[PDB]
Amino acid sequence: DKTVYVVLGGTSGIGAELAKQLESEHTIVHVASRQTGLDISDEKSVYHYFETIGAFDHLIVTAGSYAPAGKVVDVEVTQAKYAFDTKFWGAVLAAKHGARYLKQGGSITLTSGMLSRKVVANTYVKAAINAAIEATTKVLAKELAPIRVNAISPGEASDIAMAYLFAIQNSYMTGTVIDVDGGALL
Amino acid sequence: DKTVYVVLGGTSGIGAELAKQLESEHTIVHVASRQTGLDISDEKSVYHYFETIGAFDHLIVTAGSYAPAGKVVDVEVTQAKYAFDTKFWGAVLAAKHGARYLKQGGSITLTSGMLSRKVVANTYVKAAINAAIEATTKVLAKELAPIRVNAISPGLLPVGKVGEASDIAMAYLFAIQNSYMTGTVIDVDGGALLG
Amino acid sequence: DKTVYVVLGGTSGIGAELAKQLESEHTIVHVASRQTGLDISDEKSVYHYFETIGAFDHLIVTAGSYAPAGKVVDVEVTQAKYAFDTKFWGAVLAAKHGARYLKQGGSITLTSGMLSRKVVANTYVKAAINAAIEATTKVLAKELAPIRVNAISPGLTKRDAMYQRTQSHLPVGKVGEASDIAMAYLFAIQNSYMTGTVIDVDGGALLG
Amino acid sequence: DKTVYVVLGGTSGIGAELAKQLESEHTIVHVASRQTGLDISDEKSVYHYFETIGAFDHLIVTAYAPAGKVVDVEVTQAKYAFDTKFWGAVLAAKHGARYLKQGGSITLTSGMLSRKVVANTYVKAAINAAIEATTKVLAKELAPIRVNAISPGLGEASDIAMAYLFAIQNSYMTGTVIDVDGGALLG
Repeated sequence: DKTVYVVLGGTSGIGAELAKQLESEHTIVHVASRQTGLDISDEKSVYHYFETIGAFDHLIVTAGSYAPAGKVVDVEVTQAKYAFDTKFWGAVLAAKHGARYLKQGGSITLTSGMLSRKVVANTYVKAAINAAIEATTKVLAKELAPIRVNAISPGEASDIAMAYLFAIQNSYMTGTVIDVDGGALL
Repeated sequence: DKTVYVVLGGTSGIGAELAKQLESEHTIVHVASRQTGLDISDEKSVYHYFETIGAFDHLIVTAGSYAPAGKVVDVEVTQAKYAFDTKFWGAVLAAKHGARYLKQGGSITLTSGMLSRKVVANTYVKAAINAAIEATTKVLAKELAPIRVNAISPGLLPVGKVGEASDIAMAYLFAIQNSYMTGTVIDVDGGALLG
Repeated sequence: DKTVYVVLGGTSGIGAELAKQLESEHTIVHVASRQTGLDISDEKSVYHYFETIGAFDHLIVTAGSYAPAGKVVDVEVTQAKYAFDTKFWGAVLAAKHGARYLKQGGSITLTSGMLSRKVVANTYVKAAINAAIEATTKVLAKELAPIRVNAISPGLTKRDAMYQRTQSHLPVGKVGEASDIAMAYLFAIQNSYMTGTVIDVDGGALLG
Repeated sequence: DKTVYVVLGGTSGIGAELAKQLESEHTIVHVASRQTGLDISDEKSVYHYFETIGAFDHLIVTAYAPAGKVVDVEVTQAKYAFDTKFWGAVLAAKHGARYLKQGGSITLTSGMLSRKVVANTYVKAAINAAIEATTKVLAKELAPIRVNAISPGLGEASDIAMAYLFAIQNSYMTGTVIDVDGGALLG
């Protein structure tokens, strides 16, 4: 049939841009988010979503933009956990319930961020989330093989989107994190 | 004029061995854990605990031992989150509320684990927790300067033995005594990371 | 005008595959190696080459592939230094003398390899070289901005039983195809927001 | 009966400080370098040196590099720095290993620049990256001989020395790189 893509968080930002570049006559591109009635942080909602989608080829997760900023000593832990619930656990749930529907040659592309490795004050929540995502990405790449699992690590929306396509298209890549940060890590 | 230590999870395992070694004519060593009525995953408890301790010199967190093993697709997420609450958020809470009482020249030493970097099937909860601790360790180190913050990353082999508690404890003592070290992660894994 | 590519080591292997994919009617693809009279380990030979080419857009270095296998205690140091001279110092010489000729929006893409981080007995020369390449990539990326500098880090790429032995252990289930690796170069070349990065394409070998 | 230490680069700086801390009634501490006539970048010279030492327990290598942009630095100078620090370490490990007693170790020196990206420092960065990668292969090949690296920043010499001592004393540590950079890696 057609190659089916699922872009969670793909209603806006990078997600939307990627969805646009994926739209063709030979593909089906599902996008979902809080806007479309998917709470990626809620397991039953995530399970529901993938039940309505069925078998597809490539899963992309970009959801999770908010996080409380400030020093560890100041930042409210409840807000921090709420940040974790969406960007980290959201990805975990997505992989957990999406995986069984991936067709042969399928892939999962998660999203971390440079803050996983660039040490910046005020950003422990984002750094912790991203570091966890990158560790989980590699365990998944191992457990789910031959299903490929990679992460894009952002620092133009089209240049970021290009990295996802590359993850989706390269059949020899798995368990890797691709930095697209315009040299912020330097 | 004694140097004061707090070891969270210092009632057993690495913490207990480290607490013994820290005991001396010039030190006071407070140990706390579930056994002593401290729930490190609860902010109220942790906030109150440090209230009773007052100003001290070195904080060491070794607590949070359990995590549900298994594939990502199999592991119950609530259990995963619960493990996160204790080891990771426990360390965050300890640092968040412990930092205020640290005397000048003091330090915080956290515990991660080799699984943060050694990719092993069925260990995504520990891998994620440890990776998170190490990233947070470095942020803390930057924000708390001149207070030093480091992490010890224990392993279970090239060395031909399994790690003794005193070998791990030695790493903590090194972090505590070396005042030119902050924001580092000290591996003591018997070479397991070499795979 | 036409976009100009220089692929050092592009007369065979990964480089040859990449040169074929870059080949088109609106591009100019220069390939060179020992076969074409370029000794990338010899500074005056590298200087000569870029004088003949002049201004161009993208430099890709895949040159140098041999290194003595074995333990540190056994490997003849003189052979190690020779391998270093080609793959590492060759890349340094290519960037040093090629840089001034890169047009606006140009880039440099070097080649390391998984052995920079996958710890494998008997491979210290390759590991050392690749670790050196990747550290140098990032310093370059910083000194040459806005010229972009990145590095591709391939795993095993396509006796028959050795391939079967590998495939079985690789998460992807197959051994690298030359074009799988070349795709990564094309991505580094086309992505104007990527610099200072190392791109792993190793079929999951780094996972252990 | 005593424990024997060899510190290449031990006549000054970190090496000298470490040698001071290792000296005691129950140890023997050999120090060597250019100052004592040892040329660590010369294979024959390193080989012969260990002949004079014989069996021992712990080798420590703490043994300049041209600063400048990659486009500016003279490559023969860059190669000369590599000869002394990287290949010097390789030669020390290569010819000193067979002499190491049971429970012995090798501790090399890299530096934060292997991982802190700084303009004008490509030679040091490349050297320290090479060291840290070679360190881990060695730790794997030489097991159960332990092999670690100390990575200093641009600090107090005794604090750096403490890191070496820690590497030497911990029997459960091999293939690791210990940062004692005073927070410089944090940026």
